[PDB]
Amino acid sequence: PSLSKEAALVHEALVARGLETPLRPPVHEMDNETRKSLIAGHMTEIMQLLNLDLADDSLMETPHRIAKMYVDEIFSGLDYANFPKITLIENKMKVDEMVTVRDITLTSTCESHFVTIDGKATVAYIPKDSVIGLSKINRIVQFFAQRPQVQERLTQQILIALQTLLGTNNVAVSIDAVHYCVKARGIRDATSATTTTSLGGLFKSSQNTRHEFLRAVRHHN
Amino acid sequence: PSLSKEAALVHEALVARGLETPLRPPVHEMDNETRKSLIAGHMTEIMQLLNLDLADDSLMETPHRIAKMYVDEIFSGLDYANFPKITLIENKMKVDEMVTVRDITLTSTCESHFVTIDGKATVAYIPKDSVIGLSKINRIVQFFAQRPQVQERLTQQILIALQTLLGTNNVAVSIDAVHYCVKARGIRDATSATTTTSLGGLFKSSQNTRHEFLRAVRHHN
Amino acid sequence: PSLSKEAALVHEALVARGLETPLRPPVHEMDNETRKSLIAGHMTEIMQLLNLDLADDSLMETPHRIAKMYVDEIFSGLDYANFPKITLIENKMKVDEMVTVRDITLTSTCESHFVTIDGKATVAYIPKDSVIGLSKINRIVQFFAQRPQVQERLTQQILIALQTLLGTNNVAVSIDAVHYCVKARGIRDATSATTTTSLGGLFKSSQNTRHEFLRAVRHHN
Amino acid sequence: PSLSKEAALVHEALVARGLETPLRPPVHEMDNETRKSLIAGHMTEIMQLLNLDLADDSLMETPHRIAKMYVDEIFSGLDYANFPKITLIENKMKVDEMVTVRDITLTSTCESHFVTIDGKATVAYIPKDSVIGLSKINRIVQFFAQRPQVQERLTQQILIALQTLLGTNNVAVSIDAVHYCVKARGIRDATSATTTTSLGGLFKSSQNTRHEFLRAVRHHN
Amino acid sequence: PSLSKEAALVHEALVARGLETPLRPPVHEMDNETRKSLIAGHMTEIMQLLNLDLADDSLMETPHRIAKMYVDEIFSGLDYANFPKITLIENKMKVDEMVTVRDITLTSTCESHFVTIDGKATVAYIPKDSVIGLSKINRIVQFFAQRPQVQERLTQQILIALQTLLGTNNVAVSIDAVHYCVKARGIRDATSATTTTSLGGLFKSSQNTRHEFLRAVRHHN
Amino acid sequence: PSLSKEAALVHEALVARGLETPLRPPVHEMDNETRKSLIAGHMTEIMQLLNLDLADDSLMETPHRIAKMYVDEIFSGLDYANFPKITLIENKMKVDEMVTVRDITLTSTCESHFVTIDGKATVAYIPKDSVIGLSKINRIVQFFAQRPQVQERLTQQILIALQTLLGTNNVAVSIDAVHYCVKARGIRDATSATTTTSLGGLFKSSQNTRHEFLRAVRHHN
Amino acid sequence: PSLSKEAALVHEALVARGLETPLRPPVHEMDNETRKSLIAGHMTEIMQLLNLDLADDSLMETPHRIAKMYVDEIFSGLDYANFPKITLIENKMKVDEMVTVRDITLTSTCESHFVTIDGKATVAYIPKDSVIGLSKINRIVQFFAQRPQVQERLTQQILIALQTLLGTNNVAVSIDAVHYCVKARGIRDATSATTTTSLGGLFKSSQNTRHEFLRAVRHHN
Amino acid sequence: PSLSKEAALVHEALVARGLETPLRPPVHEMDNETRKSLIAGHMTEIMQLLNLDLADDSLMETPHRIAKMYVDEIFSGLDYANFPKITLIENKMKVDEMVTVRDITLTSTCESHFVTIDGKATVAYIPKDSVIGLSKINRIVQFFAQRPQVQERLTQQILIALQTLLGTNNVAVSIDAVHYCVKARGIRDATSATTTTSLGGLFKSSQNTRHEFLRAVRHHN
Ligand SMILES: Nc1nc2c(ncn2[C@@H]2O[C@H](COP(=O)(O)OP(=O)(O)OP(=O)(O)O)[C@@H](O)[C@H]2O)c(=O)[nH]1
Ligand SMILES: Nc1nc2c(ncn2[C@@H]2O[C@H](COP(=O)(O)OP(=O)(O)OP(=O)(O)O)[C@@H](O)[C@H]2O)c(=O)[nH]1
Ligand SMILES: Nc1nc2c(ncn2[C@@H]2O[C@H](COP(=O)(O)OP(=O)(O)OP(=O)(O)O)[C@@H](O)[C@H]2O)c(=O)[nH]1
Ligand SMILES: Nc1nc2c(ncn2[C@@H]2O[C@H](COP(=O)(O)OP(=O)(O)OP(=O)(O)O)[C@@H](O)[C@H]2O)c(=O)[nH]1
Ligand SMILES: Nc1nc2c(ncn2[C@@H]2O[C@H](COP(=O)(O)OP(=O)(O)OP(=O)(O)O)[C@@H](O)[C@H]2O)c(=O)[nH]1
Ligand SMILES: Nc1nc2c(ncn2[C@@H]2O[C@H](COP(=O)(O)OP(=O)(O)OP(=O)(O)O)[C@@H](O)[C@H]2O)c(=O)[nH]1
Ligand SMILES: Nc1nc2c(ncn2[C@@H]2O[C@H](COP(=O)(O)OP(=O)(O)OP(=O)(O)O)[C@@H](O)[C@H]2O)c(=O)[nH]1
Ligand SMILES: Nc1nc2c(ncn2[C@@H]2O[C@H](COP(=O)(O)OP(=O)(O)OP(=O)(O)O)[C@@H](O)[C@H]2O)c(=O)[nH]1
Repeated sequence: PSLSKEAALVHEALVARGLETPLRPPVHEMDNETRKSLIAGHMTEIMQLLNLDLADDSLMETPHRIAKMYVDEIFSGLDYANFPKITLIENKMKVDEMVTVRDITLTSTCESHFVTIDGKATVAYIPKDSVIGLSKINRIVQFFAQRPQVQERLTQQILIALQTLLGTNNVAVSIDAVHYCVKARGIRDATSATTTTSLGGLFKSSQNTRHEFLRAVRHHN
Repeated sequence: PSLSKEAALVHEALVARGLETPLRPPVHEMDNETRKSLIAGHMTEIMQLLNLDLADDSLMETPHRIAKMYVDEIFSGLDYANFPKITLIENKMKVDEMVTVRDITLTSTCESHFVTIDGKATVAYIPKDSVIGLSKINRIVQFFAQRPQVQERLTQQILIALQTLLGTNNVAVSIDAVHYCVKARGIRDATSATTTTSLGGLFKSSQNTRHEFLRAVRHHN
Repeated sequence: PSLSKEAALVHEALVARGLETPLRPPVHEMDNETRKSLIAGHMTEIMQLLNLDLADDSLMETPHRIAKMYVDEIFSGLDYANFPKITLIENKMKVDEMVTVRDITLTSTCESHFVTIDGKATVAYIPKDSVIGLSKINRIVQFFAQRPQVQERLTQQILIALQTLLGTNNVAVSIDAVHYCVKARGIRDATSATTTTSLGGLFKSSQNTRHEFLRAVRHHN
Repeated sequence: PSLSKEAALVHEALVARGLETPLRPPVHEMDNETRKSLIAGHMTEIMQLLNLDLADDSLMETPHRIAKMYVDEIFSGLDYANFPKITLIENKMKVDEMVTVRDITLTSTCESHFVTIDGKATVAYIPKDSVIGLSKINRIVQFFAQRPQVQERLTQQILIALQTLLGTNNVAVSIDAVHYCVKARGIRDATSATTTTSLGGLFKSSQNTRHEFLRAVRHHN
Repeated sequence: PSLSKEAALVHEALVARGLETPLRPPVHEMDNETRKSLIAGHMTEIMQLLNLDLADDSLMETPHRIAKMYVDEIFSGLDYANFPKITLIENKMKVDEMVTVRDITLTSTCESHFVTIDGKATVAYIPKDSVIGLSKINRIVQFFAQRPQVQERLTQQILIALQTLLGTNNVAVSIDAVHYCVKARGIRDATSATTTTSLGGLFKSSQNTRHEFLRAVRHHN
Repeated sequence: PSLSKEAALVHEALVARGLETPLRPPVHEMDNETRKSLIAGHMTEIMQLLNLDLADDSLMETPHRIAKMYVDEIFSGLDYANFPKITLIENKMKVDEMVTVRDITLTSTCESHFVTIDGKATVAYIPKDSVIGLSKINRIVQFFAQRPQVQERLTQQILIALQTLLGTNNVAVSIDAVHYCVKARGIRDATSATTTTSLGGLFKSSQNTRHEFLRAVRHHN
Repeated sequence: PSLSKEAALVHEALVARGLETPLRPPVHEMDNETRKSLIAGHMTEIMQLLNLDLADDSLMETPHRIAKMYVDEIFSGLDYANFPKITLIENKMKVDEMVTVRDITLTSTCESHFVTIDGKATVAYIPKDSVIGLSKINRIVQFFAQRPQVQERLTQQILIALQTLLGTNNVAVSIDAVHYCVKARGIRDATSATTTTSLGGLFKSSQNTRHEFLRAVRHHN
Repeated sequence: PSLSKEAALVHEALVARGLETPLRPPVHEMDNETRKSLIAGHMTEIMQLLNLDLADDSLMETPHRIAKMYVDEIFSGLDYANFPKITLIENKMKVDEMVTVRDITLTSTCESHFVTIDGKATVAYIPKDSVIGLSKINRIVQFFAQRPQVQERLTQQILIALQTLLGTNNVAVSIDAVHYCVKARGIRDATSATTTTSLGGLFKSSQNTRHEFLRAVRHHN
């Protein structure tokens, strides 16, 4: 009937470190539909200001599609009600070596221009008492990515979230991404990409562990 | 003091073919600055509906950046004042074989979701009386690309525009593109790409010519 | 309050050609939850027959996960209530060249062993009166794929469905896939893959069009 | 007339470490044929709940094929009667440098969804008194792989089994795998892969050794 | 009404280190058009000295094109009026790990022959109190690149400029490039490329930090 | 004591077809040295106009280098005194199948901006009475490339030149190139390339021969 | 006690077609050892003319090594006593489709400069009454390759020899090679390669057969 | 009127280290033309000993071509009058990090068999007081390469020459090459290549510097 234990813990953990995405507390419990109608209205206006003919079949539904996309899709991560269900199992295997999930599909939106960020994450962790379900790592990366973002902040949030859930600081996150506000606009750099890393526990502390992780990052197909 | 001879011709040709992007005639000669301020206003409202903290340094200038992007950047192609300066030379070389410009960078926006379209175009033409300046082919592709688009329409527009400018129907246009409204959202298909082609003159009529062009399309790096 | 016009038409079209997947009409309007509890019960038994310790945290929820996966996920295409919302726009562009969507992600299950089929589809069509929304092609391929399948049948169903929706026989479908019941079991062939094609209208009729499509099939990344 | 010396030793070692796959002791010495018939029965029921027409030629033998697959194929590793015949030779060569077998085909099933796990293992060991037959390394990996698994556990099992058989703790195991329960369903991440490692003896203790092994891991074709 | 605080600061810092490109102070505030007409005249003479027929439509506008290129394009970085607008945000994320922007498109001209330098830059920095906008790193690299250059000096300039702007010495710059004065002329080495690096702060001091950066350098596509 | 028979014939043939690069007849038999001194002076002026400090060691010799480059280097192809020594052998082998030389290095300069053109040529011909020395094909391509060029013209010149020298119209020339005036400036398209072809004799006439050649063109490494 | 039946027939066929490599009949039956001593002496003189210190251990044996190489190695194909032993089997399989041996290692020496030619041959034939041993095709290519060659001639020679041996004109030979007299000297083109083909029977006559062969040529690894 | 200051110093340095290629001092100041005529004669004899028909147009000029090649081409590095003109600039940039020129085209001849050596050199140095012109590094590599060589010696020679010229011991040279006397003859190993390195100053002394260099060696295209 509310946020899960994990959603709450992770959110609290992020607020405490001052890492939460700039979001304002629920000012009014207004149904999403009203938000979507409102947003669509604004988009109708913007399109009119761009002199686009909204009468055309190809543009007619765009304001509603954009509203739905903002509220229901690309920024779904802002609502913790969409936080992934987390499942863990006892580390009976007694695994004390890192588990790495590489090339995680990452789709995000840069907050400076509200434009596509296309990337891939690599997450590693040394299991302590529990082993997390592999897909949950993918879902967590994707939860934070479905928000207007700053890559540097995104990498931190995923790290903190995982540390919190796994009960260990021994987590490492790395994200490699192409920002379309850099690529298809402005400086229009067709080839560059940005890499950001957030190292936890031994990944930070131990150069041995650190470089094992870093060496593993970016392995072509 | 107005649109170039070329911009006027191309625009006319497109209107004649019913190919123009759904744009409404200049209802009011209002300076771009007011449109940008009004659009920025709407974006501000939208971000507030999304509960984003516009007081944050990273989000504070977003509404302005987006308004500037829509009006001055990604949709610059909607304004024929931005049409490329066309330069040609006499076909003294008597070239009667196609000239092909492959892998032309193409950055566009889909009009259904106002999301990134990342593509590459391949354009070929058989010189009649004139040889067009190479970069002009790239600029024309980019001119029509910088608009809310439907890839199928975009391909048509580039073909007509080039036929008009080159004074020959023997032009062929092929665009291969990734639609982020397909890739990073909805069906979320991380691998697909869409190919559209517009064949004219001999490229449509002559199977020999047609397949020479088609075979040439898509040559890895 | 029922199936959409398109879902109905497509289903009727498939039944008429005898191409429907072997599915029995709704014998009882029993809620999915009962089906899932029933299926989970069966899976509990099977696991017990395999002497697996369902008391272990890692196996405890498997019967429920499998039930959910069968009913709600991997065979969701069996229920036309899950048929994609189809959107089309007038072919005002007057496009009379084929539109190809290549490398469509295809995830299916072979009906002989209920094992993973991992593939990619390539769909082409010559627009007649309408142009279909690009993602709808991806969603249609995926609707039929989320069913116990025989690749040869799958390719036919997608073809017929598209022809029906697009109002044209000029459609071509090609699927390239790896069957894990061939790869990870039995003959254990680690390298082979199967290609199946269903050519419609001109794709069948015209060798010119046919080979243009076939030549386009399979383009590495 | 029973399990080999090796199968017995390895099984004991695994039980000792609490590493055995959740399997219950032989409650009844019932012939595989009855289990297969009962499992096939349950699959029949499931397919009927999914409304599949079992009268169809393609679906008619499915319940039998699945029962045979579970009992005799994909889970064959659960029965130590299937343990590989181990052959070793005297380390007369006095090899005191690691021997590495890379890219070992690995086909497994995740126990959470009973779906395909497609992977590759890399195994290294420093010969003490004996040199193991190369193919035995592959067969052992495949022995534990043919079971409902948790990749983290699987890696542990292979390490212990090999240490036991080789009489040395100096063994290292690394598995890279694609989980179809992640890729073709749920989060549906088409690009990620999971890497797990189990380091023993010098591979754990000696950083020089450890990194020699880690550097060697993942060498494209 | 003059240079930005940033442009001034960067220019001062470069002059202080004796790193500025050999440029003479504004001897006369003469309008660029005069320079372009003067340069165009010199180019006209040169072409005449080469016996090129400036009457030809293809050559006629060359003197004016080269003039425009030197003054307005390829050497635009010589004028700090063209320095990029820098944006930074508070490092609230508390990022204390390097941020790397790789494969930055770099287009320069060698000062020895005024011929094309085609290259790519990799820049990394450890955020201190502020996080710079990603595109700014790209624009800065390009600002200094659009000048007659010596690759060794160019790397130094970008390093110092970034250190100045970021307020940290923890910055690293690496550039890999092809010099057409080497490739398409003289020794005509079609295969060589040159790599230069400029390490600051921890990138120079800490071998751990240094090699992390160096390892990251050059990652194919 | 003058131009070779071949140099004369080729030059004549090109003038006849109106294919010669826009060059004016020797107005004065002035030694290259004074042309170099004058060009150097104009360059010194240009650099001064750009405010470059010619006192610097790195810039001091630039004017001389650029003068030496224009006169003695990059445009050496304008002087038929540099035409390659042609050697042929009797086609005693009776070869009546095309001989193709692919991936011929081609370094040229666009005449619109006097910038680098980096490309590769593919030449094929059907030997009639004589077989040409293989390197001569490379030298001829390079002869015409070392000139201010228009790619479309360059291809034409190599075709006529070779036909003349081989005494057969059965020659085909294809050039693929990157124009730095398009890549590193203006539209700044980092990915495009231009392909031009000049087909003679059977390569023009016979579609069989034509497509054998065209298929052959562009074979990666 | 002399040349094999095949060596004789092949040599005869080549002489008839005027395809033999310029070799003079055995003027004197002088033992190879004397030729080597004479050749060695000439090389000793040459090296002295080059002022090389033959006293040095690294140069002392060179004259002998070069003599041995010319006589016994690189030009062994000049002596038909080195012709490969040919083995054929009855075409009981009734194969009437081409058999293609691709990527045959080919090492030759150009006769213009006596410098390395590195290439690969592709041979196809339609079996008539016999099927030749696969390795014999490779040995034949190498027989003719081990001679001072002209690639165009070499291709002809292999074709004729094979037709003779196989008793069919339906043979096709293609050779792709890098000539070091072009690459490491003179024009010094580091990227070009030459392709020659010799098509017989149906490969020449039938465009269907001809293009099946040509399409097959050059398949990367 | 004699050898340059650099040619002298370099030659001296090599003699001091006993690294010069086995060359005898100018016994007689005889014009190259006579050497070529003498060498040509010896080659004529050799070819006659091989029974080659020098009357043939393809072989007639070979003796002259080989003479010209030995004297004027492939062994030009033996004469210091061909030493490259060296240009350096003041290290005003204060670069104290290595500058690396990778993939330098290297064409040599092995002295054991006077056969092609195809390789690539990688040179790095830490600038002390001067920065050398980039192309000079390539010209130096090629100066020493154009001699009858021993790869191990060649690598040493380039290292010493560069240290001499740059006035620093901090130079590193690495060469990767294919010897045709190994590949196309004798053992006929078609896949092997040899790698030699010469490390000076810090490249030898500092493992940090040494491994930064080694890691940089061999970067595919
Ligand atoms: N550090 C960081 N910067 C980002 C990110 N997304 C966008 N940016 C940058 O934030 C900045 C926005 O700068 P402004 O100068 O305010 O807007 P702009 O003028 O449109 O920027 P330009 O792209 O350089 O044209 C740009 O430099 C963007 O590239 C991100 O995730 N992290
Ligand atoms: N033909 C065509 N369709 C496009 C293009 N860009 C976007 N579309 C499609 O236009 C359609 C929008 O359909 P709607 O159903 O109206 O919106 P939606 O529900 O968000 O669509 P889904 O992406 O399928 O979730 C989608 O199928 C888009 O993929 C384009 O360039 N051409
Ligand atoms: N044509 C076709 N065959 C399929 C498909 N999926 C699975 N199969 C095959 O259908 C057959 C099942 O054959 P059976 O012989 O009944 O079962 P099986 O003995 O387990 O088959 P083996 O895999 O050969 O061990 C196999 O040959 C499967 O490879 C599909 O989509 N199309
Ligand atoms: N650690 C680990 N987890 C696995 C493995 N195979 C599957 N899993 C995960 O175990 C978990 C099952 O979680 P549940 O939440 O119980 O099932 P689910 O809701 O279908 O999970 P989703 O895939 O996230 O939709 C998933 O996160 C799987 O990806 C494995 O080998 N190791
Ligand atoms: N260190 C360095 N050298 C450069 C750069 N750009 C060009 N050069 C070199 O500066 C030198 C110019 O030398 P000069 O001998 O004065 O001119 P040049 O005779 O045309 O030189 P060659 O190219 O060797 O023919 C060459 O060695 C160029 O390769 C650069 O960025 N850095
Ligand atoms: N057609 C053909 N020509 C070859 C072959 N091997 C070498 N050649 C060429 O035969 C010619 C020898 O020409 P010459 O002009 O007599 O000697 P050269 O001056 O040293 O030739 P350049 O390499 O152009 O410097 C060159 O053009 C070689 O590239 C071959 O197999 N076939
Ligand atoms: N056809 C052809 N055009 C060329 C070639 N080299 C350069 N060009 C083009 O010739 C034209 C010069 O056009 P102008 O408009 O006169 O000069 P510009 O404004 O600097 O051109 P932009 O490059 O578009 O900025 C450009 O479009 C160049 O890309 C060539 O070989 N062939
Ligand atoms: N170290 C070194 N050896 C070389 C080089 N070039 C050639 N060689 C070798 O020097 C040796 C010549 O050996 P010999 O035994 O005198 O002549 P050979 O019998 O023809 O040698 P084989 O190639 O083994 O048939 C060979 O082993 C060559 O491979 C080089 O650059 N460095």
